[PDB]
Amino acid sequence: QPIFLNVLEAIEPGVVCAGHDNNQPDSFAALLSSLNELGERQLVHVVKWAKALPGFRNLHVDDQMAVIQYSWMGLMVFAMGWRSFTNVNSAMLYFAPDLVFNEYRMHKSRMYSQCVRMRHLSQEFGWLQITPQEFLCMKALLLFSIIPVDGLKNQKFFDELRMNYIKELDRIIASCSRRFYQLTKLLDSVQPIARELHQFTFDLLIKSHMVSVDFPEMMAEIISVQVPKILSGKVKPIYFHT
Amino acid sequence: SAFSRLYT
Ligand SMILES: C[C@]12CCC(=O)C[C@@H]1CC[C@@H]1[C@@H]2CC[C@]2(C)[C@@H](O)CC[C@@H]12
Repeated sequence: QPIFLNVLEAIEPGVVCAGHDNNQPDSFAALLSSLNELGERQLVHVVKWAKALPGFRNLHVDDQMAVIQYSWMGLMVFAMGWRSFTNVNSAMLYFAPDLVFNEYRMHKSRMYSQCVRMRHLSQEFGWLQITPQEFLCMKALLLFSIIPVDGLKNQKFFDELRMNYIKELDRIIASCSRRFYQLTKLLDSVQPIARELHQFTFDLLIKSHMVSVDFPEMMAEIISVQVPKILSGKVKPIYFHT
Repeated sequence: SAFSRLYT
């Protein structure tokens, strides 16, 4: 109904496959190399999606790029949690049609706790009965949910944009605004997951040669250049709740 | 960066 929702529905990325070889045995190396490839492929989609959001061109160019490079983990985790919810009713992690994690794969990836964290998020979409429209608004807000403590190049354009995406989430909600407590709480719950995954992928990149885990070009650069800004505390999520 | 090349 809003022009806003029209736009979010129209630009929502479609299916992305990982290219995983489902004939080879599950192995840390094969599973994580396919996750890394998936990330690279999804990142192409996230860029094209983000550039198409209402107001996104408002930002300075370096701020457009920064915000994508900080927020892609949260975004992709949130969208994967939704895929899992809608395809397999949260029973397994639907990273892609050719890379669905069962318990066994959760274990083999050496990321079990984190997977459980993500399956939990996924169950939340069920337990809270989140709508497609709430989902799209919430995902758009995650793009604007992590920034350098010292601010962006043009911080005022970012603030205005984030303020308006909050207003939009509020509009598709509008005792009732207990929903807002919960949706904001659910949004916050993405961040600690993303942080754990940021530490995991960082350590994995450092030790990648020794474990034959393959990182694609743009993933290696981003995980070595931007991700450490997060881990070092230079760049931090915006939480709703303290 | 490969990212900035992709972006711009
Ligand atoms: C964003 C991705 C890939 C896209 C997705 O659906 C969610 C998923 C969450 C875990 C990430 C993965 C990309 C590659 C990572 C970063 C691995 O190095 C470790 C955790 C993986």
